Amino acid sequence: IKFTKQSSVASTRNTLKMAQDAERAGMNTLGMLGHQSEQLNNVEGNLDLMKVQNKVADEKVAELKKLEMELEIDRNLDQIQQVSNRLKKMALTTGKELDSQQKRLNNIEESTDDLDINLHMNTNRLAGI
Amino acid sequence: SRTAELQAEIDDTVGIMRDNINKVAERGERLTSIEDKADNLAVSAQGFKRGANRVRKAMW
Amino acid sequence: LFNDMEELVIEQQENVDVIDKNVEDAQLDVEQGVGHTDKAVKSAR
Amino acid sequence: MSDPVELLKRAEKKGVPSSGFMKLFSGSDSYKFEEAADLCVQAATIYRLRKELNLAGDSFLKAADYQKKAGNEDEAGNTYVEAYKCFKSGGNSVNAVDSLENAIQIFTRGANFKFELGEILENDLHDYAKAIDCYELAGEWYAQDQSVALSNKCFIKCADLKALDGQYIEASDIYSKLIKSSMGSLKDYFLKKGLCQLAATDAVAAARTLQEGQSEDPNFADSRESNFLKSLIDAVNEGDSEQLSEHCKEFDNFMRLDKWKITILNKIKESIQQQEDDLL
Amino acid sequence: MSDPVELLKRAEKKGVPSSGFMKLFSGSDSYKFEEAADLCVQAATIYRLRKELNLAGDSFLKAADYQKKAGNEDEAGNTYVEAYKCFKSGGNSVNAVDSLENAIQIFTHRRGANFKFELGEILENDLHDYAKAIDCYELAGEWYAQDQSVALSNKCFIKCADLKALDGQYIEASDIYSKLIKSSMGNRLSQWSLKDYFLKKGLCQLAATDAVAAARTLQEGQSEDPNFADSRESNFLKSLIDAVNEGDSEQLSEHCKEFDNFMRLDKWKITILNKIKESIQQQEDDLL
Amino acid sequence: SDPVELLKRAEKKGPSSGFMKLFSGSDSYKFEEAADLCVQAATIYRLRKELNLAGDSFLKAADYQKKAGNEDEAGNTYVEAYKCFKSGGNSVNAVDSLENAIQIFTHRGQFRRGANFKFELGEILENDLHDYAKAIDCYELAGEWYAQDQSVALSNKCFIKCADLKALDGQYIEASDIYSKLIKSSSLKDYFLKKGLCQLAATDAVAAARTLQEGQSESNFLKSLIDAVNEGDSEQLSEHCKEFDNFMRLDKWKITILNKIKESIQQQEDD
Repeated sequence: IKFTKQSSVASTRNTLKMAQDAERAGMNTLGMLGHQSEQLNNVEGNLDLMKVQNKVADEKVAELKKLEMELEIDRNLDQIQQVSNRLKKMALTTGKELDSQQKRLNNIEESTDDLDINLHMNTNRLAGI
Repeated sequence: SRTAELQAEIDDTVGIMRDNINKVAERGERLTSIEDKADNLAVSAQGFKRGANRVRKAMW
Repeated sequence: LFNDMEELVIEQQENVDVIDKNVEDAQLDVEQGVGHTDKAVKSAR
Repeated sequence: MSDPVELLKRAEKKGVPSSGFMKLFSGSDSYKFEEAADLCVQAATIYRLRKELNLAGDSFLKAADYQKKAGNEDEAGNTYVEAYKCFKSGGNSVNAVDSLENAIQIFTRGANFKFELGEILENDLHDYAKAIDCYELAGEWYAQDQSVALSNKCFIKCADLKALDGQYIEASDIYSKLIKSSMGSLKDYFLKKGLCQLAATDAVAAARTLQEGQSEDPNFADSRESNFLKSLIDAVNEGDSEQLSEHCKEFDNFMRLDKWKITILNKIKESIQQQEDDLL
Repeated sequence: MSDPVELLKRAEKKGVPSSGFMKLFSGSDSYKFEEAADLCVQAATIYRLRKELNLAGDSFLKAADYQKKAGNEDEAGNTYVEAYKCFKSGGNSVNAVDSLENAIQIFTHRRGANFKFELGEILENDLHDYAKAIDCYELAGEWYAQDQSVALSNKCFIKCADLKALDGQYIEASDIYSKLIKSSMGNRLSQWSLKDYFLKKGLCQLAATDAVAAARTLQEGQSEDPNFADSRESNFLKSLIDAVNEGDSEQLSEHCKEFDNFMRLDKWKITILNKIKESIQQQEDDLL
Repeated sequence: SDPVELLKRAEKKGPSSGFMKLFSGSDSYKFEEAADLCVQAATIYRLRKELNLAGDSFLKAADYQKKAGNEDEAGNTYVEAYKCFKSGGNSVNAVDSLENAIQIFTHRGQFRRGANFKFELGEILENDLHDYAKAIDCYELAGEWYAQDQSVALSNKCFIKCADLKALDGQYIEASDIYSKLIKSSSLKDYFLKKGLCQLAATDAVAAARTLQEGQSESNFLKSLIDAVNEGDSEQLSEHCKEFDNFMRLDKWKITILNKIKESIQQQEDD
């Protein structure tokens, strides 16, 4: 009887351990995802400012060209349950944030290509003046 | 019944995390593409700056 | 799975860094260029 | 490949401003400084190829200086960031700090680099005061950019370093700001706040922090962190350092105390033992 | 659409340098090379539209050569990268290698590292030139360490160390794993790779019959990283060291099976473990 | 403010000769003016919700910008004309709009954006016009461009839309090969199952068993089908399909292919 109960004491301590490892990993994932979200914020912002500046450059260039054991199992399960519920929250959380950032990256990237093209256009026009 | 519920929760969270692995892989793809295009944008910006300055010196 | 949620986001941190630097650099040279064309236009007239 | 030393010598020769009668016939010296900067950049690239990173950083610093003289401050900031890359790659943290300071001054992206400067000051040079300053100012710039997350990482670092440096009240205030910015890490912020308030022998403020966290955040109410902070407050009020140590071991057994918490808890225990001794 | 063959013929005709008496009356040949490169690029684009990828790559190589002759090295590197894209996508790995080598030589003269890593990938997977792939990964990771992309340096060095260990250079792979450990210490973000790095360092050392160094590596890992101390990897490495010291290959096989059941042994580990087993069995045969 | 009048003037203005060429500035400027006039009329139409007229105005615009020598802007205006024509249910001219936009995007080296719209084009060929033989071509060329861009996900999506549709057109083995390439360069269950079903629809059961076995490195229903087919029994299959319909409702594709397999059994019973 006793050997098995020791075996499950081992199983549940190790379970609580690696669950905590999942927990800490998931939070620091979310931390850097916020960090990188805000980084993509400024990427968008400079793209916006450059869009305005390329409008100005377009017009200027155009004008230029013109010009005991049971209890411990129970407690370990308690705490594993707590962590597991909370980790579920963390998984749903990461999925949502990745989704939002994915649309943001797509828009950022299209804007970058457009700005790049406009800059080659203006540079080529300026070369002929 | 508690252990089974905990298991169901863990399996669901595994599913969500596998989805996340797929999403972060797509994100890493996208970020590599964006870094390439941002390098392109930077180079084009230096080029446009220099061309405009040369147009000034040609005119003046 | 979480461990891959940690390592891959690290691999992507770098991409974010280089992107931000290159993009704002491009913005400053676009500003310099727009000013260059503004002074181009003033004396072209 | 060109010899980078010769390139630097030509950059030096071109970088001399036009003096005297010559100034009346030479055009703007800006072009000369641009060309000297380009030569220095070529020398820096060649040094980077040879893995002579400190020399490459020095060449980038010279190029950035010439760019500043040319009126191309933005090129100078970019080149200072490149000199920084060369120096912090070469293990010359001091010149890396200098390069970030010049780049940040030009940029004021500043925040990003001000945070990296704080990191160097903390880990490589152990100038914790300036690292605290760097994190605080970076976090403020982020808060101005409505960047809650980047502001938060800066204020976490600032509060941690302040608390380790004995500035418990200021660290508790920064934890209060983190709490206010995160409402709606939060459990951890409540714990740390109380801990600083216990290191300042301000037990009642810790009790208020506990009550606040219990009332405002249900997740903290039922958390191990809240129970642990309560138990610590009870021990501090009772003047029993051994009970505090027992609570620390229990919390360690279930949730590993990192180095920071250990250090704060040791100081709190030390305070308790001091009033015990002072009463004998 | 213009005939790309005719465009290449015109590019060839224009790309002739001015020789003799004509050189006194002709301006810089740079402009002729630029125009020839433009014609080559147009031919390459037309080939790419036709899915004749290898011909597009060849046209881009010609364009990059003319760009080099024109003094526009940066454009030449870009065009070598395009030639590369055409070659990799056409299944012509050799010309892709050549294109990356020219492009890297130009860029080096952060991005060079990127293309050097890609070159290492081609050498490993398509051409199976493991030695030059090792060289590419080493140099790329070195450049990334000189650029403080710690993670790219780590990815290049894990590739380099894995290839070195598979190639019998166990000591050098162990040294690279020491560097990886030293670069991964104290980061909450590399702790899992840290357990793997300790395990692979120990396995490489055991493949070198230096059980002493394996025991020291395990002790270091147990002392420096609590997560490794209690990990399955640390216990497994203990067990392998113990089997090696006992000269009991069957015990090592049992340990490998036990570790496999809980944590799948990837191919690299299987190879190195089999090498360790063979070293044990050889010592048994020699003792008898 | 009358869009009719805007288009009248856009016709009158959009190549000068004689004294007019001499006195007045460059021709491309006039073509740009006519382009802008048609854009203004098109926006008035879009606001007033005459989408077909808005898209025709954008077509006139697009032709005018490319007559000015603005290929990119022309492509953009063609996409805009497509937005109008698509939102207005006029599929034919919407397909035309994309073919011009793509034509530009392609000749202009913008393959990634080409692909994005190549796929959208294929979607309207498949869903609305039902010209599958050309939707397969679009789904194929778009995925090949995505392959060049190293954006595996989108390339895969394209080749799945290709393979599914080729399995419907009856190119069963080609579909199974596309599916194999979709397994190597990678949901992985469905690729195996679809491959086996297509291969069984070609009356090639040996390969079908092989390809499940390869899938040990859904799959059980495929055995149950390989057995129902290997013993000329279109009641075992018809029952296994009925049973699998409970824990995973069959989509249209599977129903079609499975009916083809059932028929390939019955024809073999009466031979």
